[PDB]
Amino acid sequence: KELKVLVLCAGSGTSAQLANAINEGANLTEVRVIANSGAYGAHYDIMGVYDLIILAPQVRSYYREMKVDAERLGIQIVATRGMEYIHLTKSPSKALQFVLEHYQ
Repeated sequence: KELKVLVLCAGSGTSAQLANAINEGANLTEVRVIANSGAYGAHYDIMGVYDLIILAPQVRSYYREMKVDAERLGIQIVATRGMEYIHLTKSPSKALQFVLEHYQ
């Protein structure tokens, strides 16, 4: 199966920056990964479709509660901080590596 990644932000659209980087890295490297983006709060019914959910910096405060929500489905959850996240958005290769290192 293709690895399914959801990047969530607080609605600024910053999540799309990381989804795009992941997808470009996946495409160029020819690895089976797709990333989508969305707003935190639109995810409660769709989260089970995904294997890995990445919180953008501005939704880091929801990490603990999202981990509890993830526990019934065994979804991997990762939170990011600002400098880390922005560096990933600028590097498809690093963005892809980040995804895979968080889904071993």
